[PDB]
Amino acid sequence: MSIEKIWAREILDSRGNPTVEVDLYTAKGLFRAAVPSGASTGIYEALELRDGDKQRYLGKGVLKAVDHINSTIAPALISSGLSVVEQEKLDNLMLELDGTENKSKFGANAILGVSLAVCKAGAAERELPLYRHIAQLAGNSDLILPVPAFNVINGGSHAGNKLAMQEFMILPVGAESFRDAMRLGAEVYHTLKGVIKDKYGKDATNVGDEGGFAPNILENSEALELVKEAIDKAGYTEKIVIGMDVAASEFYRDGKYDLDFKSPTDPSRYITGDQLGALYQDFVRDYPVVSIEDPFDQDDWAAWSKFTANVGIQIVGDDLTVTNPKRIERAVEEKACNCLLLKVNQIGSVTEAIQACKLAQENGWGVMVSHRSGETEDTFIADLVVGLCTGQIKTGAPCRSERLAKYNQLMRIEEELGDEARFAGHNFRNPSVL
Amino acid sequence: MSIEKIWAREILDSRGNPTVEVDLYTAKGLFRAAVPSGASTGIYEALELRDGDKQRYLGKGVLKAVDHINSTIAPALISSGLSVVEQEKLDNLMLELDGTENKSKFGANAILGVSLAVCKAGAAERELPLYRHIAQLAGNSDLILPVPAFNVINGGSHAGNKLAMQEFMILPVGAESFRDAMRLGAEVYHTLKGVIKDKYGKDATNVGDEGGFAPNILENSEALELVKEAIDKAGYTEKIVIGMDVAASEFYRDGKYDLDFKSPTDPSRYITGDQLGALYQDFVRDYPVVSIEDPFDQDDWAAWSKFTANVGIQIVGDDLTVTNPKRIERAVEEKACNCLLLKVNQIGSVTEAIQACKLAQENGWGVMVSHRSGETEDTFIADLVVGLCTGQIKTGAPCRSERLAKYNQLMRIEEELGDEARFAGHNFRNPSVL
Ligand SMILES: [Cl-]
Ligand SMILES: [Cl-]
Ligand SMILES: [Mg+2]
Ligand SMILES: [Mg+2]
Repeated sequence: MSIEKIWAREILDSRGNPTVEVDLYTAKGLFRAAVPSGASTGIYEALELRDGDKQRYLGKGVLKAVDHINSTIAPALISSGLSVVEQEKLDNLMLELDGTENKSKFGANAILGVSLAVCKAGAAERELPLYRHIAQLAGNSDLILPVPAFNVINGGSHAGNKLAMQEFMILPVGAESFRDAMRLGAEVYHTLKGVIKDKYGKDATNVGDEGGFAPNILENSEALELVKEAIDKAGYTEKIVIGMDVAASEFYRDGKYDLDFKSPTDPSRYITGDQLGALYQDFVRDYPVVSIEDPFDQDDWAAWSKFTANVGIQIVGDDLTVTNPKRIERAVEEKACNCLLLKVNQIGSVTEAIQACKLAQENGWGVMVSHRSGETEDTFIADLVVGLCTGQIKTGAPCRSERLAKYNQLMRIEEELGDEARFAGHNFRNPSVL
Repeated sequence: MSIEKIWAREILDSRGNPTVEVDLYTAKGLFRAAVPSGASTGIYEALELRDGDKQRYLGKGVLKAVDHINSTIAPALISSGLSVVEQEKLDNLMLELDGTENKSKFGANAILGVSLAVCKAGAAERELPLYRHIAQLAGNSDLILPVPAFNVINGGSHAGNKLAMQEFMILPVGAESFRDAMRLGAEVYHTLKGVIKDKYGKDATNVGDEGGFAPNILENSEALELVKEAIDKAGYTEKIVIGMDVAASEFYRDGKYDLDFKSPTDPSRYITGDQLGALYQDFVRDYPVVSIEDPFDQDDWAAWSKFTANVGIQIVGDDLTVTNPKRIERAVEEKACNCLLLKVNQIGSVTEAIQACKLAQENGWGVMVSHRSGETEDTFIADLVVGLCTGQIKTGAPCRSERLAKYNQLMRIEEELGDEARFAGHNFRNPSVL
């Protein structure tokens, strides 16, 4: 039925920075959701609203976004009399009320927070589990549990090591179930900790923002060997496969790519995108690498299209698609990649995230639901990846509970589905065949 | 009313290790609670039950504890027809079915999981928030919000550095509210990150299990100077004081203490308890140290009593008391300390945890509700510290959401209390005066 009350507030995300949380009240009770960390800048992605008061949290407060929800958005959604099940009606109503392209008036963080609470409220109004309600919102009926991608080795701008490539992930594609995929990822993560401890010292086992280790490693080959070693030490050689998030936009320097970018700028090491693909092909031929994210710059479309047709593995767009539908339309016709990274807070609403996913799915693309580096204890994307039938989610290492809360919820979803549960397994790119 | 169903399962904690989760159903719905990591061996404390299957999670599985809940504990509590408000009855009934003193048959994790879920369900049966139901179980009426103690610098066993003492904490005693205390902690925490990255390098900024930093330093005095420097640069010298957990059992050897342990062994550097107390005295005099946990070994009673009687600061028992009433009785008699650390899973029952807290407060002790090194997304202890009117809690750095979940939940309790909300402030040791 109607929305009776909406109250928002400030909370701290997994890094100690402010973010938006929204309580939405209907007749059925309280429905709470929180928003992961995004960017208040950028041409394409929707922008979170930050206060900018440097005395307070060094300008990262979200008091203005919280106020936009409580004072302006709440009375508008209450007056509409719309049922909480009408997800697209409510999301479009807040889109026009904001009236901007990138949601810059209220902030993508303010709009998403209400949109997520609406969906949870509409799921209980439907007497459905959240993942089921999302599936009906997306026109799906056969549900699937995704293959998790655990960030276990970090580099690039994320860590103090000279390692240029951002994320080295593990995919338990050979697991019996999702709960079994957790045991595989967790045991390999614990094995990797001992490998790093013995090889690099006891001080090298502390973790980054999403729970992965950051040993002072120069070259990515040793990162892949390190992961490869831990998989084999744990005894899961053919059950677990490696995925990569290069984030090559971070070290695109002077037209070339600098995988020694923590150094004083020096022309001596930078190589061309063509030569970068040769290292990738050597990565793919030497290592079980099935997925590479941001292999080139967000505007170096020539190398992107040239790499996708040349290769057969999954190439996922993060910085070049920014969950932006019109940018995705370009990458389709340009065949720059074959997989979409779905950061719901980069687009700002549940409706637009569903349509962005279905847009990629109708074009034979894969989709990978993604966390943010700044997360909360919210577990919405766990139900999201099940209802969207995406088949693949990355939401951190099996360490730090802003990551495990999603993984734990996916295990609860599998247990609830029971015999109707399907694990994507080796079909994480196209789970619609199971 | 009667319990309809109790279903237990295995989830991953913040380190990636399995732990117990319990779903309890009544006519008012589902009530969920997860257990933090405890200990499986120990002479005094309640013991968690581990599977021991070295092939599965390296023996860390809790399938046996889960089976004890689903097969044995659940049928008996439902058969009793006891109302879920009867916390003491249901906890007692589980204590006798287990039949052992340290909860070693069913496991302290199995018994606590049910006990927590019973408490959340009892609060809804009373149509009260959880913290207010805990207050009525403890015989309290006027609630208090605690001063947070944020772990910020780490040494001891769980750190790769040379630093002997375990934790260095910050306490925003001068804050205006709990929410302001979260702002002060986060701003100092982020400030110290900058001071560490500038002095020790960008690779020294990663975090341990509790969310704090662990730079490679040997002198405990340097750690205190680091924290003091971060407090001053944030501009909060007036408002933030320092607490310590030395965890002296870790470097207690034959009859001395080795502050250069986790190093090549040399008994010549060993220092006596008097020498260690003199080092503490210089800390209190040179730094705003207001609290010291485990200053001496778990059985060095003479050092405890002598140091407590010759000092004015708070002296916290952790390994000394292990949340055990008989150990607390001896600690009160010999005046070994003046503050109890309350780890709920170290005692294994809500009813007994309330007893252990009311025993300490009756003797003029302070109480500090505590997290564990392995936490979950559960937030029970946030409502617990408020309901027990304890005035102080340590549940991590303002980093990693297994820590922020309690801190955010305390912020929610503060705004729900409205004008009735009181911040312990400078009376965190004796909040009853407010
Ligand atoms: Cl990110
Ligand atoms: Cl602990
Ligand atoms: Mg990325
Ligand atoms: Mg301790």
